[PDB]
Amino acid sequence: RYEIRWRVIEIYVDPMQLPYDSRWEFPRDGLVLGRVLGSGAFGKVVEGTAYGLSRSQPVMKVAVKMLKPTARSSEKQALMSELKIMTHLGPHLNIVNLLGACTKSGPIYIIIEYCFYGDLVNYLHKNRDSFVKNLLSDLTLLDLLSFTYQVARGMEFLASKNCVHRDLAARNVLLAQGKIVKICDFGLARDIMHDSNYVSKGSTFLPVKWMAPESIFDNLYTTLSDVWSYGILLWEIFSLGGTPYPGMMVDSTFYNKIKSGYRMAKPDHATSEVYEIMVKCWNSEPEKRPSFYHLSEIVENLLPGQYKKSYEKIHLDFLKSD
Repeated sequence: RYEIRWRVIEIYVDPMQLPYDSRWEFPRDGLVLGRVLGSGAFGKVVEGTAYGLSRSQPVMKVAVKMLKPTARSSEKQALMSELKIMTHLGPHLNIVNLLGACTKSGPIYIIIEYCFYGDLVNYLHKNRDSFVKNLLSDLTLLDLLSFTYQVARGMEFLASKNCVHRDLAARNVLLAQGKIVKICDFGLARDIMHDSNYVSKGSTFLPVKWMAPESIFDNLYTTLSDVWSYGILLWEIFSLGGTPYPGMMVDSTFYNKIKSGYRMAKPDHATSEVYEIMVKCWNSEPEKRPSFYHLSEIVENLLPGQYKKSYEKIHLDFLKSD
């Protein structure tokens, strides 16, 4: 069934034992549902308009997560668990934030931030052929570095909450208005049983091409394994939406080849400094990989100083907005 891939370290936190703060409860007729943004095997994410959800934005475009009407009660529980995890984590500029929920009398709706530009993969495919003050407003290398920095800041936030993503990839990174990057788990809009990014391993389907060796062979997921996935994500960005390990099929050969030390070559549009970051993220020893805090420091030094000021002004607006 559908279940968010995110996990919080307590031994993992059991989301069914977490409380649901009813302050998030939003009346159902305050929500008007629109077209689908992504439809998967267990549910979908649709556009919506929320009335009175924000005092500063009395009429606000949102996104809404929901299951199929045939959802079993155990699938309903999984959606509540994701809802509880999001309230437990709290908000940050660079994650798809929870805004409210409809959990009384009927299907569970999770109301989340609407991201105008969609996922990063489709955004890169849209602007591949076209490849300072307008970086964070409505491609160039600076755009790619802006994406690189904001993902690091978003993952630094998740890491600071002892949260492991476990499916970090460009398909799970959305772009909102102002070119603000927002990490999420968009698995509800996918069918991992019929998606070439997910490979049958054991009794499930896993994003093997994005997974660190310790996650593949030892089922160990840590923030440092997210850093490996972050390096693969950077390959996606600077290849302008390319598929990792192009031409190679995931089989027993692939696992041992990566374990033996094979790594992707530099993407054509990556700088030498950007590729060195990816190489660091792909260290076989997880403790040699840089933390997301250090990654944010490294990438920030690759961007113009005025970008950092523009970022924090947007960040400030986010924190002051209610």
